[PDB]
Amino acid sequence: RVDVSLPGASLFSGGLHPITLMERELVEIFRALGYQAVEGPEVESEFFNFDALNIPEHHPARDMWDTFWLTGEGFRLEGPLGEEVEGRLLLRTHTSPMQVRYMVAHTPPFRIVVPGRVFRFEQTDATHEAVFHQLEGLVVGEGIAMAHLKGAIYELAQALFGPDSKVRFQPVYFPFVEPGAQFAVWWPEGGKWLELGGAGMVHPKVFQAVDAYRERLGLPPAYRGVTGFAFGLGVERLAMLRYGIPDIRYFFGGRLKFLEQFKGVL
Amino acid sequence: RVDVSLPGASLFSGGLHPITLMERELVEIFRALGYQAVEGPEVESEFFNFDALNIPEHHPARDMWDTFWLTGEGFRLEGPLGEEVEGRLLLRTHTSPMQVRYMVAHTPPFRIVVPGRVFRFEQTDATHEAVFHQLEGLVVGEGIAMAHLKGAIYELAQALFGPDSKVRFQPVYFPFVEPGAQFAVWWPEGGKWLELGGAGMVHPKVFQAVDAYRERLGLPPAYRGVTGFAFGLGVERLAMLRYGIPDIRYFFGGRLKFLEQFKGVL
Amino acid sequence: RLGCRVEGEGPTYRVTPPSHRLDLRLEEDLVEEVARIQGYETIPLALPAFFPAPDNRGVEAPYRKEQRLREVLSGLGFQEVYTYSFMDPEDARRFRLDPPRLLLLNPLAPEKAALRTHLFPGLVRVLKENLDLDRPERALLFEVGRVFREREETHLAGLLFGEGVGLPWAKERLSGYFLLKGYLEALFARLGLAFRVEAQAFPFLHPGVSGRVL
Amino acid sequence: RLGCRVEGEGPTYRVTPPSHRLDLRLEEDLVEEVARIQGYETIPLALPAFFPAPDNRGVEAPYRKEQRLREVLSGLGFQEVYTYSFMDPEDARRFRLDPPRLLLLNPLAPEKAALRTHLFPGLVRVLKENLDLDRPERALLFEVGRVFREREETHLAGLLFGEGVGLPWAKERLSGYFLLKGYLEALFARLGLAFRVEAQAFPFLHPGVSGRVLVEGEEVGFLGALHPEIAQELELPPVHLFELRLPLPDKPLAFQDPSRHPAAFRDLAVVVPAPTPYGEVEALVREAAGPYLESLALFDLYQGPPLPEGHKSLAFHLRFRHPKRTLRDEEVEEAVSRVAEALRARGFGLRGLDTP
Ligand SMILES: [Mg+2]
Ligand SMILES: [Mg+2]
Repeated sequence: RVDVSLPGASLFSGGLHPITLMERELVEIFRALGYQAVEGPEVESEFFNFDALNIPEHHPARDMWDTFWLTGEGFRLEGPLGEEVEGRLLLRTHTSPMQVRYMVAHTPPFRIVVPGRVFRFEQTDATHEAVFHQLEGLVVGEGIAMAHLKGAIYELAQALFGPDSKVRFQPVYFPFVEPGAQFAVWWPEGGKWLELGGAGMVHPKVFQAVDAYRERLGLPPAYRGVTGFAFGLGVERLAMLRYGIPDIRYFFGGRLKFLEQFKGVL
Repeated sequence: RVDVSLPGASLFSGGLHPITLMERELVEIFRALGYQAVEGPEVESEFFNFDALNIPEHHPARDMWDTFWLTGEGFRLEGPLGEEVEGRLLLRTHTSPMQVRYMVAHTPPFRIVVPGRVFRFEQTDATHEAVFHQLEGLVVGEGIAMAHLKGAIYELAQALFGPDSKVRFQPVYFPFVEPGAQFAVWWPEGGKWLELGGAGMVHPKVFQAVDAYRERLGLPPAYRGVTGFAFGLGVERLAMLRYGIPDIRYFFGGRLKFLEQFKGVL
Repeated sequence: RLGCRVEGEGPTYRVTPPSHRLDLRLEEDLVEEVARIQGYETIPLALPAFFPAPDNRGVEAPYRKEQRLREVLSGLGFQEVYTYSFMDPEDARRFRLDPPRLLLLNPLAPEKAALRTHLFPGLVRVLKENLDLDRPERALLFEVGRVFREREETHLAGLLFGEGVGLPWAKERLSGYFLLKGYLEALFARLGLAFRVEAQAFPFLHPGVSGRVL
Repeated sequence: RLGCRVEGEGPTYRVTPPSHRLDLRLEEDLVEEVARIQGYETIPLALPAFFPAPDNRGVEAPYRKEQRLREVLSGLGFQEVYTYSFMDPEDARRFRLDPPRLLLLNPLAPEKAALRTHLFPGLVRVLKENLDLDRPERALLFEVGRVFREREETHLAGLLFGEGVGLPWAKERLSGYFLLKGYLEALFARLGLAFRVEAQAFPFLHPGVSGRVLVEGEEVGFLGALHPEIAQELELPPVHLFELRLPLPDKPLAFQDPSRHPAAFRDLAVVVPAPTPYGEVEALVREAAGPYLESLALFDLYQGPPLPEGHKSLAFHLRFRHPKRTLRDEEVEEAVSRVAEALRARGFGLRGLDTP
């Protein structure tokens, strides 16, 4: 007789990292709102990471980001249009630079979301990492207003936490947006406001940088009569409170006993 | 010595049916435009398939669809709200009935796309099948106008065939829309206009049917001051001209030598 | 110009259609007239923007769930198959199943005179059809589709046949029941569910290798 | 109220800020003032509607392509791993790789003083770390990530280790090199690409189990067993792994209407000197079999008596099929002769041919 309850041949079964699951969940949410996902380089130049985004040398703002500087000969960093871009190299402290790289190479209107790994020089603890992930969006076009920004984040809240979810915006400062704001979502099941990220209307000086640089490369300017908004958020923060991960250090810890738990999550 | 070029263990590798690939390709296109995919039953009642959609008994229009009628005792067909729906049973001749089922159970505004298998009594040849698939959409809300319909199909053309693609609309008749139209896409690489499907503005009588039936079930009416548009298209037609399949009879032919060719298509 | 008699000064006119236009009864009918004479080409392009009414949120979870299932299946190694909804009534006999609940009054043919109660019979037939046309040494198929009996319901079914998995240039192979049960346990860990097989008899199954999935 | 002096009657005013508001320089600065005093709560909700400018169309194909790759991988059975971008410079030594091109001026620690040139070293470490904490009987991992050397580029790498696949309550198992090569051939058929492994040495790989991966005719990376010495130094059991450079070639669909006419079968064995690579023989039989060859498969690998020593035999199941019509025996025969001919012209013998 054949025992049907006997274990069958042991083929392997895979799984995806908590962060990939979460990242995927956020990209599809925005895809439904017409946003396309584009990625950028991890090793950036100070120009795209700081200068173009209105964050200059010896300025209080520069203190908000703890940069890892890089040294290395014979490394080719190439700009938006495949040109050799010259600057002091660094590991990106945010995904924002990619938004300048996109604008110089494309013409408005458009809506983009750029997920990515970012680095900050910090002491890694249960809620702090030096290597983590962010997701930033950018919508540029004639007539884009703050109302449209509040609308997008509203749709984000509704999608992550339900119809009974509500967003809240308050003023905050960022060198690359004005007005600027921080947004929080009412997580109804947790009965508390969660601070998710920042956002604001692209700063006049960011568009000038884009065009000025476009002109340098021979491209006609495209950001003269447009407005636009941008927001950015941390992925780990969501991933933790959504999957219930207590220690941010698990993400890069590579323990199979941790990762395997997320096999069932699609 | 170990011969690295020797074939390794022969694990199986799957693949998806041409139609699933194509269907998936069309649903993601509309998801980017904010449309949600919902499916409906294959076995329908004459009410939802014909009567509610303004296609009555002994009427020229009824001749456009070659219905397969069904007989069978002890089969429970349940309506939108799980109620026992009474009518003469049939295999759906189009996905449109699902659009009435959706409207009675949900309130506007919304945008939906319903992919599905449909049946027609016909003699199966190299370009004719009795069993095939359609995909229909429906957008309902305050202020939805034909311009918005032309815009959607425009976005469909751009996504399937490129920026150099253009759509064309002409008048045609459908009992459930007024204005009504047929649309064709300029397929630039094929250098010819392709007739893709039909569309129009939902007919006044379709909304009356929806509300009247809602009232019957105790729901308040919701389609009094709204407008809406709908379109519907054949999947096989696309799938064939996009993957280069010469005979529509291959789709349900189940030949592994045919299906395996589509392993690489995502 | 079309022959209608327009009365009133506006904004709402009383337009009475000619007796030969049986199609002109509602206001919409009249708006289509303005459109076809002006030309559909004159209607501009545009995109709508709105927040969907609350009950439409999350409405696609189901469709999405089933579509991932198919993807996980093809990932593991199963090859998708599409099969007609129709069934030969005689098959209910050949395979030992209860008879069909829905039959057609106008079938394309006698062998297509009923609506399938199970999925497997069809897979099994396409299997034979393949063997005759080409002689596959093996196959691992799967199909998701509607099945009709008492209620219309969606089913998932698969079938393994042939030599199996192993080194091509060797004879030792993994195959049959415990191989299929393997692909299934593998499948279930990915979906993150508890899977178990208890033995039980089924008319169509083989007494010695027959069990129920839990 | 904020202290600004407003001049003009409108529509465009001349507003001069107080001396203590160093932040008020542009018009936008002033619009934020109206907003924060009125309250951000007063800004209404809304959604934009527009047709994107042409060059933004299709802009996500890449992201989408890589995301399906990960999905196909987890589908097959690989478990995803995330690993830091940082590398211990000393590792470039332990694993026998060229030194790092980008180093940090302000590293979190010495062992994190460089940017990784390869992906595998890290996977290998998390493997050890796992074995020490929990004692897995096996693992099949994979990682997609940035790698830095001359240019920043994306890589794909995986590793198989442990007992393998088979019946739990039995000892006969599928494992090691040919099992990993299996998951890879499987992976490649799903992506619909041509995959091939030619033997070649790599400092970090094991000489006897080391080869280069050829996707669609081009070298994209390697596959092999970890070099035993590196294994020994790190106290690890044997491990098999591979590393490739993404994005893989893209091959479009060329539908080939299958023949409705019966195939013709034929079996044949080739006697080949032991060192001759199976791949070279396969290519030969194939190139010679003609335009009517449909399938070619190896079913037996034998070497011993009475085969002329220092030789092996490769059994092949062949299948010939003519598209428009059935093949005449003389066509198959004559065709299997072109194989037999060139087979011997390369110096190979025919242990068997024309077997039904
Ligand atoms: Mg009309
Ligand atoms: Mg300010």
